Amino acid sequence: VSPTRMNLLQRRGQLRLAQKGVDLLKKKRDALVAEFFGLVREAMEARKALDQAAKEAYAALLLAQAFDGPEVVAGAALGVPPLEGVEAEVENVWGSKVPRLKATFPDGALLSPVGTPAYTLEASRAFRRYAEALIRVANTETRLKKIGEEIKKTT
Amino acid sequence: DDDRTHPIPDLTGYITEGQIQLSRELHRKGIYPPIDPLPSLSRLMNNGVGKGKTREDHKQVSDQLYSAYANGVDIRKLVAIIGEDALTENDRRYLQFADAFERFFINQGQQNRSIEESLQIAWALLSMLPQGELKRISKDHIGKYYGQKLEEIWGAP
Amino acid sequence: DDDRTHPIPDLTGYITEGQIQLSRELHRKGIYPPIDPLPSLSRLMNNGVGKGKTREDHKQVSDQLYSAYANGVDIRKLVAIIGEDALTENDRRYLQFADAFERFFINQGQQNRSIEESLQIAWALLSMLPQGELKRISKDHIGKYYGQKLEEIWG
Amino acid sequence: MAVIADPETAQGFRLAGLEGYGASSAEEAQSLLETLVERGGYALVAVDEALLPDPERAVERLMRGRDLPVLLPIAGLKEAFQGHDVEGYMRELVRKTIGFDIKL
Amino acid sequence: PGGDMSEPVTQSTLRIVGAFWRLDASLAFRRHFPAINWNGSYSLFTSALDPWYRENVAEDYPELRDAISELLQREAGLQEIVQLVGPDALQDAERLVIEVGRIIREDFLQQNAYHEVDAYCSMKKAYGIMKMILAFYKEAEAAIKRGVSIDEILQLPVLERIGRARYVSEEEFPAYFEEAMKEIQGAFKALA
Amino acid sequence: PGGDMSEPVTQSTLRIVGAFWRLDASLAFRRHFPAINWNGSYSLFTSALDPWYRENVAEDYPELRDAISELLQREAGLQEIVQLVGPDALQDAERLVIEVGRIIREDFLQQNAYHEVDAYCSMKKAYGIMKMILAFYKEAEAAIKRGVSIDEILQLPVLERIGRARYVSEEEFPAYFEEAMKEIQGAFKALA
Amino acid sequence: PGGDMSEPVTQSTLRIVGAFWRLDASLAFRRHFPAINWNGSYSLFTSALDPWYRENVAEDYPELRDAISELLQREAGLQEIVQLVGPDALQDAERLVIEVGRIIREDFLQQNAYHEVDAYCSMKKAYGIMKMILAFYKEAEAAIKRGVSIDEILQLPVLERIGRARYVSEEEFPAYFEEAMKEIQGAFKALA
Repeated sequence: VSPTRMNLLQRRGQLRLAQKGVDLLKKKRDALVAEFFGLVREAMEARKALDQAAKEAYAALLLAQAFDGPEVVAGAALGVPPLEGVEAEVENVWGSKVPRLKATFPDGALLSPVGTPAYTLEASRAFRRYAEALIRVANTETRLKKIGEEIKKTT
Repeated sequence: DDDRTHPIPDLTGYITEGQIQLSRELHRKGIYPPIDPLPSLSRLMNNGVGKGKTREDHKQVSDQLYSAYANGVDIRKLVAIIGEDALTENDRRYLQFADAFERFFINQGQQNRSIEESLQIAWALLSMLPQGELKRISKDHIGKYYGQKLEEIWGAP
Repeated sequence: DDDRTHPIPDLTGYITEGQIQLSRELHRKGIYPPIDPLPSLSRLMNNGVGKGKTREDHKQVSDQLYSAYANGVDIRKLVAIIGEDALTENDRRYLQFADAFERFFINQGQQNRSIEESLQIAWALLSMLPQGELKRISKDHIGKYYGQKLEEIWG
Repeated sequence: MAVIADPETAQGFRLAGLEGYGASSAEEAQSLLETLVERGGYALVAVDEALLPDPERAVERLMRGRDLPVLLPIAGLKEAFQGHDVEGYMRELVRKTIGFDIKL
Repeated sequence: PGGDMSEPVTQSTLRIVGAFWRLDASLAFRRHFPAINWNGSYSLFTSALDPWYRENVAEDYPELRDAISELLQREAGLQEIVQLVGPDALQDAERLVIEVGRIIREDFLQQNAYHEVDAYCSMKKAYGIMKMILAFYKEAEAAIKRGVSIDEILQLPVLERIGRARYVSEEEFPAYFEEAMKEIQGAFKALA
Repeated sequence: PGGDMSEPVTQSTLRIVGAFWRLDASLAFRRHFPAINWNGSYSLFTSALDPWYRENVAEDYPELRDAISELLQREAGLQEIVQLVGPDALQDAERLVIEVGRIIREDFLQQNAYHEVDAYCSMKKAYGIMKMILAFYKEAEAAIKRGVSIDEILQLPVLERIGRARYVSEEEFPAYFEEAMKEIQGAFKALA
Repeated sequence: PGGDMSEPVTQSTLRIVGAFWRLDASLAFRRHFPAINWNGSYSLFTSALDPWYRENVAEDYPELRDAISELLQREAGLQEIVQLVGPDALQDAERLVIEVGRIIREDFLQQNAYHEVDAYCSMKKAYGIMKMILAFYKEAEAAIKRGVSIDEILQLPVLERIGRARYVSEEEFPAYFEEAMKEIQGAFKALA
């Protein structure tokens, strides 16, 4: 850059633009921090709900395995198909795409549709509800990580 | 060269008592007269306004308009990045207030406005903001002048 | 000081009919001859080119090369700030075209290329870009010369 | 999706439809987890706290280019019955995300 | 000398002329002619010539000219953020403005003096091009408000129709304008 | 003229003065008067004036003033944390020093030259205000170490008593100080 | 005067000299000597001395010199990405280039004028050092395709042998080089 008055004016304009950009980036970082602190509360609530969803399902499964018989539960588990309809849809957050998890499992594929081992079938229902509560925790955490890394990049 | 550090503007600032600065951005947006409120300044304004001359709510209304416009022009640039859906319920009020201010208070055309009409327009614009958020204005004037809609002047603005 | 605004080049440029400007950045990379195409200019080019003199497709190819090289140079300054991993496909195509241009068209060594060979190389480099993006070239010449591969010239 | 835990809850999850693995040591957990990472399939894995403390500490050089699958820590049978405060996990997470670790 | 606009001759000329057509070296470097710097140029004869334009060209021509100037100003305002955070960080409604500004710069302002047809341009042809550009911008904004992504809007084949309206002859322009106006209406209806 | 102190007259004045009271436009824009920047200002007469202060104002004056200076220094060091997160989401000890610094900035340094009683302030009044602030800070630190809530301290009317202390008339100030210096203790003893 | 090489004496000198050895104040502050800025320096006598080099030192000496220059250019190119994204984001192939550039800068370009041995260096000693560095680079490049971690390559003890090579006397250097080549080959053979 050769020393001229026009070049000096251009450099001062660039300095003003840089200062304006710094202020705008600070405002964007403040907004991102506000969103992060909004999301962390829902993350904590989802995790503490997942705790109870795990505990009651574990208790029901233990009761079913103990007082119906391990052989009865094993025979019931021998006709349970593995899940295959796992879906990972994508959603945008601040210019980044994140996966959201969902499953399309049909309920009627299991053997003995009538619940003669009632406690085993109830344990299966409890574990299905357990997974349906776990997916929310997974989605919230995978959003929170990306918000944190966006804050890092802005800083 | 639009330079405020040129000797002719520099020596003028040492002698005069303020300045009114025209804006090229407002001129290119179709606003006449393109007077920029933020960089302008009048040093002796406090002696000519108040009680016994013009109206008593002049200074507080001017200060509130200045602060609200300064907030709106700052929100408007962040709108372009983060979008309007990420804003709060009052940032959208300030963003609309800035546009309404630029479209009504400044862009007056060849009209001749008295001080009472200008104060009426200013109070109509301040009514868009929620009552009680006007920190610079005391409640005595708010209870007397707040509440008028801009649509009553929009019949012939 | 590599300064174009020095009084001697400034007064030379107002009298002569063009200039050929060398680039130190291209010289540091081993490119010979290090002729910078953007600051270079030929005022009397339009008199000696066209149908019946060299070929019918000279000026349009020259203009398209100038525009594409300018786009690549502009994209380089963007990837110097935001990183190359966030680019789209079009910016990546222009970025690769700029490197291919600098490595093949400008850098020729001591060989004596004819005008037809140079036009063939120019059309080979323009074939890397999508056909619809050649705004400055008429479709009549595109239908005749587009589609050449660079590997058939340099191996 | 698959869950690696104690055999009692692994087949209990298999009663719902998940591929439950019965493991109790970190070596088999690391081997099975890297086998699941290198293969193509499901993108969600649940690991007990008794096998792997941090899921990223085993895929720190494997998942940086393909971070799409989700590796989640989950509580074991004994841990779920006795319970714990999840605020410690969030206190660790906020430190790992913004670094300042101060939160209220 | 040296392209310095602080030259005393230029400063003395600036105070007496009514129009000031500042040229840009950067635009001439990239072979973008006539290379007029829009930000530094001005004219003081716009308001006086308005009654003539209404009678002789079109009734709504000054409104179209002011809309084009406003669009260029808005595009210039957004370029301070593109240089900061990149073009991909902007919203779709601002990327539309950026692409419309690029369209205007490439198609309307650019002119080749050595071309057979593009060397001369009448007023009505420029008015038709401005009308086409503004109609396309309005239809694109309406499509954006309906949830259409911007990438498939820019890939429409009607973009090549607008970009080559420069080289259409003066006597053939009244048919090309009417064909392109119907195509603009048709393209944004079947898309969404 | 340039705002910065690199102007030659300011640089020449810098080398021959013993005190320097820098005014800042940011405090003036926020209507914080006086706009004395306590970070950029300095004085070289403190050590020589220390013997006089301890005999005419109070024996503990220099250490009590250094405590205020240290408290103001600590508050400026946490500003890089408040830039990211809100001031409410911090540690109790970090919140307490921020509140004390705000109390100092808004109730001791600020003055109104046009006010009848806020335009003048003697040494004894400032010493009493600083003593009240120090006592409040010490009691609040003890309460925080006992694990009390932050909001139960900010609710107390002690904040209003210190806030109105600068507006107290000079002749009525000893009674105000005598009331407040034990009212703070009574308010802190009533808490759990 | 200020390091400003646009001053008239420097510009008048550069038009007649055939070699230009530019020094850097940045390298002198960190005690890196002789502090030659290898990016801004040039020499116009390189192409004429190649027939002398091809029979007085070795036939492949210009090839090794060009390889060293290319490695330095690649390191200088990668140093922008290193400081704009962080060293963790780089791939192992670029990390190898960065480390080899650091090794070259620390062990070949740097020279001590006061050391009793390092003050003088023959051409064949520099040729041997360049051969050792290029052999190490080739072996490390081959080891990357075999899946060897970059941390395993860097922690090899043969790195210190290259760094200490410039302190060996002229009489003892061939015995050092003859063993060091086999040491490099065996060290890269013994892994994976």
